[PDB]
Amino acid sequence: SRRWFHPNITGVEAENLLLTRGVDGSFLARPSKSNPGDFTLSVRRNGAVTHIKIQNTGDYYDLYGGEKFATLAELVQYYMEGQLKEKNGDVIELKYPLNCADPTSERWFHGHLSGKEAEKLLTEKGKHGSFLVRESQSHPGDFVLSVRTGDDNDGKSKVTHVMIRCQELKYDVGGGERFDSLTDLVEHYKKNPMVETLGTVLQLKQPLNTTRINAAEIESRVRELSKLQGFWEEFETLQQQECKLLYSRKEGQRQENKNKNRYKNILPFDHTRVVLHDGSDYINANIIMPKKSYIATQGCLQNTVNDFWRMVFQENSRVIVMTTKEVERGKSKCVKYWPDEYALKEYGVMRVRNVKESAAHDYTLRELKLSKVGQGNTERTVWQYHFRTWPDHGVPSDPGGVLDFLEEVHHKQESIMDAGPVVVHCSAGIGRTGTFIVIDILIDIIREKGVDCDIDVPKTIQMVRSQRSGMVQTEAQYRFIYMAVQHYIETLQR
Ligand SMILES: CC1(N)CCN(c2nc3[nH]nc(-c4cccc(Cl)c4)c3c(=O)[nH]2)CC1
Repeated sequence: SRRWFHPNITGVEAENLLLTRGVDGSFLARPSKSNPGDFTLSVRRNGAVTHIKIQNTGDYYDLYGGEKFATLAELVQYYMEGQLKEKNGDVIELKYPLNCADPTSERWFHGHLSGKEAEKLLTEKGKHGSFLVRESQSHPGDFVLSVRTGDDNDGKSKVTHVMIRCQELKYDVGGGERFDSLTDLVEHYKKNPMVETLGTVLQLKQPLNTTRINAAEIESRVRELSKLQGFWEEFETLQQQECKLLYSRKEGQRQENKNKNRYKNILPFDHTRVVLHDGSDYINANIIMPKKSYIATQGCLQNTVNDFWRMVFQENSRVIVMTTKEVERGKSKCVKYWPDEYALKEYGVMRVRNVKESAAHDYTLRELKLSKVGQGNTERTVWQYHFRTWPDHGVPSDPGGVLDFLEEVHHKQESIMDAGPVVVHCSAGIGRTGTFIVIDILIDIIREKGVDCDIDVPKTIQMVRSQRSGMVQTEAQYRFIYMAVQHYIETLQR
């Protein structure tokens, strides 16, 4: 599962791997190291290696010659389970994933860690089933499998250390099968746990949590992740978990809804999709939640504007968040679904009325009045916040611009009690849309609790990714999330 992604590798090493231990059809995904949002799909074909470029400017994974996908896993699953081909007839086959042996992108692997900290973190934050793998203390090359077992200083639990000999580029626990990587060793003993001779089972339930910190400790944790980087290693470890999020998207793949998606492969999950009553029922949108919830949808197509306002009306949405311009990178991202100032336009049975626009520095607020065409139908105020400062590529260099944009959107949601979920959307609705939702979630936690409780950015992103595919796209957006939370704390401290 996502073993085909080699995080620490250059192009010269990928050509040697596919030509040495790979056959025709063998493929791997490698990240362009110092080029942001540039990935390469290296496939062996006709004895040579073909490198297909994948660009991610912060909105989607753009595969040259293919389509646009939410994650690399959905990119791989789509061609191993459509088809990819060059501009000149010849087809490219994705057949055999060339597995990676680098464990630095795994949650349980720490490395250069001692039994002092291993037993310490497993005794404080630990829980029955928690485990970790660290570089060996006395045998340079080996590793130690520390497992906590039992209950929830009563002599209840314990920490059993399991030596993992590393010999001949294979990993063994000192008896039996010898695996090609530490991941293969942990995955084998996750299914079939070890049993000590006296009847205790070394079950590897969940990895040890090390990404949760106090919301006042945010300035230090960023300083540790800033340079040796920890930001990159903590993000790639999050990326290695997206293969667990390949859930069914059948409703988005139906022939009745092929044209209702701006990108035919970036589709909503079935278990969280937004269904539309009255009238079809489809719209590329998902329901996000941690109370206050969200709706994350794509940029409206010209044949989905009527469905967009049926969603806002039926779900009783009073706040809309637009995080992209009308046209960016020379291509259309979101059609104009809102009337101009001091005007009214009718979208199907709905009616939107622009009362007054307020042009701020970083965004534009529009006071809209939504109502269905009917006799006793009264309007209700829907506020559209249009963030215009966000650059075409990457993230803004100042979190304060996005910080002021969120707390103002937040206060508009409190002004209405019967309000529903906030509608956040960009181009595909996964990149900036995901970054805005996660930051607001982590901040809504902070403003309610203060600065004396816990926050977990990696767990929050994975929790949101399980509701819509590929939320928070690039590592720049991941780092910007920490900066926005760090910046919100800084204003509360003063
Ligand atoms: C030293 C080191 N090799 C291991 C720890 N480490 C890390 N990086 C992560 N990124 N994302 C997550 C995550 C994903 C889903 C749920 C949860 Cl609770 C966390 C995560 C995580 O657990 N550890 C940094 C690198």
